[PDB]
Amino acid sequence: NKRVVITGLGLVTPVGLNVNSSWKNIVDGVSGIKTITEFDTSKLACKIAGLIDNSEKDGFKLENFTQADDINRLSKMDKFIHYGVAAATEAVEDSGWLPDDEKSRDRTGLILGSGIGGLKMIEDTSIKLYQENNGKVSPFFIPASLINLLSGLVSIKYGFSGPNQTAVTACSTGAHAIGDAMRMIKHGYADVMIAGGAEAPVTPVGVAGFVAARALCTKYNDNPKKASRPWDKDRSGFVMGEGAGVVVLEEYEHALNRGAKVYGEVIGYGSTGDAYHMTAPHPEGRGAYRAMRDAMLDATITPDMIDYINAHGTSTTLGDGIELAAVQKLFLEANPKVLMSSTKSSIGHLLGAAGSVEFIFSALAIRDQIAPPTLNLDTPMDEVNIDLVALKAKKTKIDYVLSNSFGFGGTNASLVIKSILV
Amino acid sequence: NKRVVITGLGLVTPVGLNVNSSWKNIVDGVSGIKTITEFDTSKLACKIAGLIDNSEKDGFKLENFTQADDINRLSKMDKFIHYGVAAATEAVEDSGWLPDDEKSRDRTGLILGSGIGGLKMIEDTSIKLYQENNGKVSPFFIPASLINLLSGLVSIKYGFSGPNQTAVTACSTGAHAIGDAMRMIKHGYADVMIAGGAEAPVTPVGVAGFVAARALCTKYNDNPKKASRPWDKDRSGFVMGEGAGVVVLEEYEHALNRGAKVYGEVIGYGSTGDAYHMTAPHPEGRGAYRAMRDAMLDATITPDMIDYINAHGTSTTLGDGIELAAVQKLFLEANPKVLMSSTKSSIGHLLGAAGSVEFIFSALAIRDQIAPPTLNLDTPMDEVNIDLVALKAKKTKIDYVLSNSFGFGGTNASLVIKSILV
Ligand SMILES: [K+]
Ligand SMILES: [K+]
Ligand code: NA
Repeated sequence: NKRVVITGLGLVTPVGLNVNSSWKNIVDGVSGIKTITEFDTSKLACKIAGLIDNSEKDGFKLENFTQADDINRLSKMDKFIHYGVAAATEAVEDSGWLPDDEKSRDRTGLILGSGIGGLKMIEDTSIKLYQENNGKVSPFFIPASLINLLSGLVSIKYGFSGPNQTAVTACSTGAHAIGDAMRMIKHGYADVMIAGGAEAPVTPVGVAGFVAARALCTKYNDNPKKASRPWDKDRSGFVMGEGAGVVVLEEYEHALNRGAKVYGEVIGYGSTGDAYHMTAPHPEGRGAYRAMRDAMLDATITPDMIDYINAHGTSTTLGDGIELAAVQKLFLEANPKVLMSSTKSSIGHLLGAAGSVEFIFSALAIRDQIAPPTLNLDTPMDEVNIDLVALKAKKTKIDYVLSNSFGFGGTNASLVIKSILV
Repeated sequence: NKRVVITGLGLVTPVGLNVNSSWKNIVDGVSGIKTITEFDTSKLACKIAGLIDNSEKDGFKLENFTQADDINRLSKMDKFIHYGVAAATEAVEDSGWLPDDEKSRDRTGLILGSGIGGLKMIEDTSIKLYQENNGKVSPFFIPASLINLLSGLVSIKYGFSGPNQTAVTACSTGAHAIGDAMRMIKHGYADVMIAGGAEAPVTPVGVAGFVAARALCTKYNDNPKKASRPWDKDRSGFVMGEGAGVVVLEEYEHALNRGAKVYGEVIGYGSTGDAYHMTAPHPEGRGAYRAMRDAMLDATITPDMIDYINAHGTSTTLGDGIELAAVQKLFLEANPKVLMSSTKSSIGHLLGAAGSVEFIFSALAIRDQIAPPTLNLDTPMDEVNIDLVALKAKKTKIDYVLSNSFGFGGTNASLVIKSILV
């Protein structure tokens, strides 16, 4: 029964193309939510999103992380794969794990997911086939669209020949991927795992879909950076975002033996279902409560021990209130000083990438002893009874962190990380 | 480590709407491959598929497995979800596991997947939005398209509130789902798991996709039942199919304590990556060989002990030969009498549902002491040195079965099942 540590981080987010720029911006209270410009939004009620920089000079480019020979093939893939490969490349390079022997490669697996996957690829390819009406699509269409080709391409890139798998659980995806990858190492099936989520869901049919589900904030289109306001009384839905978050997990002795960087230990994983509704959260938050609770029981810790909670915290009316009541039920009496914040206040809701991106932020809170802010928390809902780190980052003692993710289908995942020295 | 048994089976396949009809037809040498009629194939080079019966009288209907009040909501979902819910409903009812109590519901999880998921839903919805250009899609679009809403809806139907997860690994999906579900029970995180795969990939953009990848047989459109011919010299690509295969897995004592029917014990699981190519299988079969080898090591058995192998066996030129050479390398010296067959010879390639459907066939081969035929094996390739059960089913002693699934991204899964009598 093996201990599992975090030895590499990778990020592509609406506030940075790597971990260092993203985290500086999160901590400084910078928002990455912007006006959509790449397609016509004149008929869409929501006109904003958390978007990856694509300026000529500083923007996201395949060449920044891909050798000249591999650019062509990568460019044929859906953007979720671009983002995923870029985050994984950063994580792998950060970890120093570049095995060149068979055993080490065979003991390296991957669990990389997306909630929706190759949405733009399928949308564009479908429309184009309808237009040309010649029965012909690109030879690259299938692999470009498949959720598992993110794991495929990272595997190919580094020769990782262990389990080649995914998690796909809507807005919980990135968390399940990391939890499942931890379990794989815990039980001895792999020594190193590349894990997380990636998403590129900001397309015409994607935004229209979430608008039709009434999930999105549609009333701050003139002031995009004010839209995502978890637990604020003017909240009225989430803001979609895009990007990826990938980590290297590693068996603890293995990491120590090669001199790896060690950010923290993954000690608890809760995974539950609401069993209630396709899109609406359990009215009593039963699934969310149980995931948090089980994560801590799995860790053999008590709720007083948590210092900081990175919430799911999407800026929905129902969801934020249900999460807040579940958290307060679990933590208020035993840990009235606990901090909780939503970084979706800054970058929006990256859907299947949310959980992994936020797992990374959680690890960085431990590294830097700082809780990132809930931006836009100007008028907190009445039920609030804990510190939600409104507006500005707060330096504090952070030894244990809980991170939550919930998704459509009632699927819930919670992860507990601990600092090494405590 | 808990022992894990199979206590329920569910099938929707091109040769039957349930397990009994499907299995009778498989054994009897019936083919479910037919001409595509639901959409215009005049510009598609492949015009055939393994298709679920949809006649007025005997065809697939939601009503057959869905209470009147739930039909409307289910009908908004993609067909992969319809097929998945149908197979899971059969499996759950077959197992008798219909807990009313909270503890039991909380210990019941799901790992239900698809390779491509809601392809028709995304394709249709994208085209229709492009046409209407009014910023509006159905409110049901997002959940109807999400892979994890199969697990979501089955969870809701039965109140199963344990882990609510998926596996998504292209053509290996159904095998990884079952293997992961077994591991979940093995290590104590659940007592019962609903697991498998579902796929509805036969759409205009789906077929065009696989044609463009040069994956499909395009030479037997006038004789559909002859197209899928694994290891036959005239093979020239796979035939796409649709359906689902779902099982109930259960911790052994738990099953015994409630008097469950027990089909077999899942004893081995291998999961590997080729790390070679997006779509082409490793030319030396390294990933496939290792998955088989590891599945047997994981089972603590030796290769002489396997009686029957349900191959991946898709009817491709390279793939069939690679699998054959890997199988013969592993088995020929120690087990020259081993039987191997591909049931894709009858129903085609159900992509993400293939592995779970074939896992079910594997269990039934044990139940009925019969190996299903490789149809169309008229002129075996020269390399063949084992019994491929050409043309007609063969009764024999079957106590241990190996089942393989390989997919794009170089992902490989092998499962070993044994008779519970030993
Ligand atoms: K979180
Ligand atoms: K098989
Ligand atoms: Na034998």
